[PDB]
Amino acid sequence: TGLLDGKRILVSGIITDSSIAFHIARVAQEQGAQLVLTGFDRLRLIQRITDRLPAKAPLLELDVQNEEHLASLAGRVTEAIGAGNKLDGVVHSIGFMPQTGMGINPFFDAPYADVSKGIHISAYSYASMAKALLPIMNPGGSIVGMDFDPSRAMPAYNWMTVAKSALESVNRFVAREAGKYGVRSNLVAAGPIRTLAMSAIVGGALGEEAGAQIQLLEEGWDQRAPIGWNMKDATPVAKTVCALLSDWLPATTGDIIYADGGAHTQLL
Amino acid sequence: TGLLDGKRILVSGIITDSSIAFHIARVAQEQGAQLVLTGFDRLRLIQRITDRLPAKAPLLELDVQNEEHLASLAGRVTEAIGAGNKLDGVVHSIGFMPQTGMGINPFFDAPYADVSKGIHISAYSYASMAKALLPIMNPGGSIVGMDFDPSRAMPAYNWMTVAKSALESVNRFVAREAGKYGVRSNLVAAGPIRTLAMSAIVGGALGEEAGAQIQLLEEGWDQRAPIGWNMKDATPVAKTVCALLSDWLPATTGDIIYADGGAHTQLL
Amino acid sequence: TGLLDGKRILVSGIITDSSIAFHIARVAQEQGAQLVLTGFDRLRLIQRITDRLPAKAPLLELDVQNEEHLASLAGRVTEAIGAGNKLDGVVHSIGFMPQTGMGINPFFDAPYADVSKGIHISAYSYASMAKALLPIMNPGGSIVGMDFDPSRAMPAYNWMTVAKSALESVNRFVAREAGKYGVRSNLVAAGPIRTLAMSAIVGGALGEEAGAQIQLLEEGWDQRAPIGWNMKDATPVAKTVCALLSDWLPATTGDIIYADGGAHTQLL
Amino acid sequence: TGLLDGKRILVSGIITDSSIAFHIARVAQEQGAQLVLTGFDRLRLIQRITDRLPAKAPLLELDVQNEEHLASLAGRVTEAIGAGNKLDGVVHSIGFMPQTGMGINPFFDAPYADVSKGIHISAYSYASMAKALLPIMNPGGSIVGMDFDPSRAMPAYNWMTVAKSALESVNRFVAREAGKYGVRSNLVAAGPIRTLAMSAIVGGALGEEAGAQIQLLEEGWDQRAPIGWNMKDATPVAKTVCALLSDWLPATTGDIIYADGGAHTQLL
Ligand SMILES: NC(=O)c1ccc[n+]([C@@H]2O[C@H](COP(=O)([O-])OP(=O)(O)OC[C@H]3O[C@@H](n4cnc5c(N)ncnc54)[C@H](O)[C@@H]3O)[C@@H](O)[C@H]2O)c1
Ligand SMILES: NC(=O)c1ccc[n+]([C@@H]2O[C@H](COP(=O)([O-])OP(=O)(O)OC[C@H]3O[C@@H](n4cnc5c(N)ncnc54)[C@H](O)[C@@H]3O)[C@@H](O)[C@H]2O)c1
Ligand SMILES: NC(=O)c1ccc[n+]([C@@H]2O[C@H](COP(=O)([O-])OP(=O)(O)OC[C@H]3O[C@@H](n4cnc5c(N)ncnc54)[C@H](O)[C@@H]3O)[C@@H](O)[C@H]2O)c1
Ligand SMILES: NC(=O)c1ccc[n+]([C@@H]2O[C@H](COP(=O)([O-])OP(=O)(O)OC[C@H]3O[C@@H](n4cnc5c(N)ncnc54)[C@H](O)[C@@H]3O)[C@@H](O)[C@H]2O)c1
Ligand SMILES: Cc1csc([C@](C)(O)c2nnc(Nc3ccn(Cc4c(F)cccc4F)n3)s2)n1
Ligand SMILES: Cc1csc([C@](C)(O)c2nnc(Nc3ccn(Cc4c(F)cccc4F)n3)s2)n1
Ligand SMILES: Cc1csc([C@](C)(O)c2nnc(Nc3ccn(Cc4c(F)cccc4F)n3)s2)n1
Ligand SMILES: Cc1csc([C@](C)(O)c2nnc(Nc3ccn(Cc4c(F)cccc4F)n3)s2)n1
Ligand code: NA
Ligand code: NA
Repeated sequence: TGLLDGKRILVSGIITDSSIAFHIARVAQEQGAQLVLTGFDRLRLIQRITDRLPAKAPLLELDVQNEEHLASLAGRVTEAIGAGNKLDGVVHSIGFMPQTGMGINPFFDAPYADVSKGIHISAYSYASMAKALLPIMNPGGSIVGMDFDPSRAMPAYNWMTVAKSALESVNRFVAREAGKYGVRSNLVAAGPIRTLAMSAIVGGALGEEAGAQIQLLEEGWDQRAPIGWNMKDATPVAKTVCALLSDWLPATTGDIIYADGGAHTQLL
Repeated sequence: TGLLDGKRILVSGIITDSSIAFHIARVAQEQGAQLVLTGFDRLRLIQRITDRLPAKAPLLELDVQNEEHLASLAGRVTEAIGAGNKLDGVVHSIGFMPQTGMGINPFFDAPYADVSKGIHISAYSYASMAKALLPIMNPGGSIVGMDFDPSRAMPAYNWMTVAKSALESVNRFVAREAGKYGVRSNLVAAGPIRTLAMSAIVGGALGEEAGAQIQLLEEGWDQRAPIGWNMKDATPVAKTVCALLSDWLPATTGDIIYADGGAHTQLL
Repeated sequence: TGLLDGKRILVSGIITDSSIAFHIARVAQEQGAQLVLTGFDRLRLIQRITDRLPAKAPLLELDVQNEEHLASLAGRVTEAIGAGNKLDGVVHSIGFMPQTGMGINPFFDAPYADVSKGIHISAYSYASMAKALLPIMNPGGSIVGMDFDPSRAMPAYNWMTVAKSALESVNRFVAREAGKYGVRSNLVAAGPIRTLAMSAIVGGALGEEAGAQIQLLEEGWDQRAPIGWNMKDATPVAKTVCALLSDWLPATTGDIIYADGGAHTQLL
Repeated sequence: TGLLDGKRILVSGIITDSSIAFHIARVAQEQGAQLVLTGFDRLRLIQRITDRLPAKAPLLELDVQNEEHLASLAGRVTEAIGAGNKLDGVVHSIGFMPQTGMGINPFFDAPYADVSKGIHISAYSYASMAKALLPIMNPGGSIVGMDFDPSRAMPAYNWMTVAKSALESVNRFVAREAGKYGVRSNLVAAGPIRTLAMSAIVGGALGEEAGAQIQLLEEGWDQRAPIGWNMKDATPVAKTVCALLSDWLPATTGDIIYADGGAHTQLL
């Protein structure tokens, strides 16, 4: 029997097979979950990518900044899962911060229009997806979002760290609302993962200094982590999301679970 | 001798004599500081209010959402303090969250345009003011912002709590930039204060439930505070800001000082 | 298939069928784990209680304050599980604070001899058990301890809260040592549970005031928990421990998982 | 006028002129405080050291593990300050952890007798001095203890980090008790300071590895600190204690003020 047997789970955030959501989606399918997938912009590309998952799943378009996509979401999910059925899980694996607010651009040089777009996609949309999906979720259900520990400041992350701090606060309010439906809301704070944006910065796309800074963060993370940290392996992160989606953490809500090799609990 | 003798300090946030900034400005002046004041919108009203302070101080217009006011700020401050002079301190006592994002309106019913405006004024502007003023600040200088503990969710505060969570993260990045100038950046987390907006909610402006919830927050705050908490007295908060503006906390930066009667350290 | 199929798990802390450890042991067994149980003092009583579990399990004597019991632990466990076999998990569900240090006695009136005994059993023993068992634990293994959120002070808990603060720090160092063996170390922060000591205080054993204070803590806990909190149900806590014992949280170490209905994330 | 003008302050923890308490005592005297000093064991040595302070002050013997020294403390202080007078400040700058629980000895190899002595001196004694001195403290008074951030584990510190975690919890309970007297209780979390024990470990007294670990911690601290960190300068730490002893932080209790150059707010 699978960890997610009989559970209907919506998974957002798939762009490539390197996406954390792809690995969440693959592990949930191996664990017997029935998926509904959401994608943004490059729908032709994600269709080809989602065809690489172990099982077939409906693919729905969802731009979190689009009010019409959100207003129709619940109805579109119902048509995909069939009338009389509700979701048991929701995975928010969405984030974006323009290069003006994250990378090499000075912290003070990020224009608010760009910071605002980043906070809309990365923090406010966790509340927006919860508003749209809670009326179609079963009691005992679970909403999971992806977090990057923003308790301490660090180089390059800049406005993304601010957006993550806003997301942590949003998660605590979403828990109050979701609790009325018997639904839990939690964040998984993952260690750094070699996704396309991460591979670009380490590889030198943002220059020598930025690459050296992220390489130092990765090296230090693995050193600090009592059990080590492998940036090239999204599996432990995907497994943690599936633990939260299961019925095995039923008294955890408005919380953060750290899937970071324990690096945040160690100074040196 | 005064705690702030010979120091040039910019104080933003004065609207009425109930404003936390008014009490900070009054305590700073009693302590021998030379002030520069900034005000938004009702300049005629704030001129009459600033005439009630113990000493005369220049009043400059500053709308934090206005890029032209920001771009000219340093130049306008220099003309008020005199050429060759720099500020030893900056007080950010600015906050705003539309009623759609704070109050009786459900957490999910706040439109992003309103949330975005609130975060711009309440969080991003701490960075925007630091960007404008750091080139005109002396080493040993101090930037102080006002916060309301957002570590745990609570009724009615809603998107303001999300804005305060974003501000705490902003302060940690401001500290990195300000450190290059030998300047400290900190937040003062005050307990609830009976300012105009607070007096309105307790008084019943937002209805029976909202008034009851805020009364319960206040009552509980005073109960958990080992030294109690007087919501009608802004002096202990003003004194704490002045301590951070002084040379008496010289190794504290990117941090939060709680002027809350110790309420946050107690469960019951 | 069970969540804990094929895993050998040591479970300490059983005294009655109300013990949190009893519910952890019962859930682990339903999930296909092979248990080794440890008990203190009343072995005849605990044998009768352990006979009430779904499956038979060896019972070993372990007084954590007894260096001879500690020195022989690994050898005695090996004889119970069979030569060539190792443990996949350890559950530390042990705690004690004399009434001078927890209850109605003023915080200042607890003698150090009593405080010291409480910290030995409640905090130091987590490290002492990890020292004794790590040489007989498999890579991928898990050590779990029971905690009660000590981040904020509260009435009556007194020196137990100080012991829990020490335990949280111990867990972070245990993680460093356990990481060398590929073993994770975590704490489960449970909400209040109606165990024998808890039922006594609520029931009036320590007088009118102490009973009223604990009733107020319980009532408030259920109020702040977005998903509520049932003090008479240890199952959600037992399930959370089993999640940490499983392979489903493999990148979490030196950490705390809150099985508290989300109460700690909410102010009111 | 001085920051501590007219204030009677008890300062414990002077052993050499490198002691953090020596610098607290020197700064408080420059700020016009009237001191009462306490010393342990080497009274002849501390007399010669205390003679190097800017002003004369009574020296009282105080071993925190000695019940008779604590029972007579208040009476002995009254005789030194004169009948009819009370203290306005108390500085706890005491700490000890045997080499078995801090340094090169493995974390698991510290015997409880040694850990217990370390917790008695470093954590329990903060409560013991508060019990003895609160009946002779004025309203508006302040108790300050020295802390080393124990939120994250680190090499060598070992059981001292555990004792500091216990101290942080003790401080929160002492605040509840002190609040009944109108007295605040806070901790100052200092960055690393080149005291005799610190100079010995960096210098190589505990071997090559331990020296390299502490040198790395110091180097990293200064790097992480937005305003830098000078381990050879206790003045910023002494100034922070004097800020807490003053009337300038009157609504802060059961709290921690970080005098660490802001290093704890930055990851890298
Ligand atoms: N090191 C890391 O990669 C790292 C670390 C911790 C947490 N996280 C978080 O995990 C999540 C997934 O990130 P990832 O690394 O897999 O990156 P990714 O690029 O693979 O996924 C991010 C996704 O956000 C989607 N998205 C962006 N704007 C959108 C919009 N307007 N509407 C809908 N979807 C939109 C993109 O299409 C993409 O699928 C993010 O929230 C990220 O911040 C990442
Ligand atoms: N209980 C409380 O009142 C409480 C508690 C903790 C922290 N705080 C924080 O303290 C600060 C001051 O609040 P207050 O209670 O004195 O309220 P206030 O209304 O007296 O002051 C808030 C100020 O923000 C200014 N402001 C708003 N929009 C602006 C803009 N675009 N440009 C520049 N200034 C603008 C207003 O003119 C006003 O002077 C805020 O950051 C608030 O969040 C308040
Ligand atoms: N509300 C609560 O009950 C609550 C809340 C959160 C966490 N916890 C923690 O959970 C754990 C289990 O508590 P419980 O509520 O099940 O109580 P319990 O009394 O049922 O179990 C505590 C156990 O500690 C054992 N113990 C005491 N001294 C010992 C010694 N010297 N050697 C070995 N074992 C010894 C006792 O025999 C008993 O089995 C403790 O660590 C407790 O602090 C309890
Ligand atoms: N890097 C550091 O040095 C560092 C960093 C942060 C915090 N602190 C803390 O600051 C405080 C002062 O430390 P320090 O560095 O000045 O060291 P220190 O050696 O100069 O002072 C420690 C003092 O504790 C006293 N003491 C020990 N046992 C005692 C007993 N039984 N009774 C009474 N007094 C006793 C000693 O006599 C000594 O005066 C300690 O609590 C320490 O942990 C130190
Ligand atoms: C927390 C995190 C790490 S990578 C990630 C997402 C969802 O892939 C991103 N969303 N928006 C991003 N924008 C930018 C702009 C520049 N980058 C590269 C970059 C990184 F990928 C990581 C750190 C710094 C950095 F500059 N990434 S990266 N989120
Ligand atoms: C942290 C805080 C408390 S009062 C405050 C400011 C600066 O006065 C505000 N800035 N924007 C505000 N917007 C609104 C909307 C509704 N209110 C009233 C209100 C309160 F004043 C306090 C709590 C809840 C609440 F609804 N306040 S109030 N900020
Ligand atoms: C954290 C916690 C809650 S109940 C618990 C244990 C393992 O049952 C205890 N271990 N030692 C205990 N000692 C005492 C002394 C007095 N009590 C009763 C009591 C409680 F059970 C709970 C809160 C306060 C209180 F006074 N409990 S209770 N530990
Ligand atoms: C927090 C801190 C740093 S130095 C300090 C005190 C009060 O001077 C100490 N109290 N007891 C101490 N015992 C030991 C045993 C060995 N040392 C040297 C040493 C250090 F001084 C610092 C880190 C590790 C280390 F091994 N120190 S050091 N407390
Ligand atoms: Na109170
Ligand atoms: Na509730």
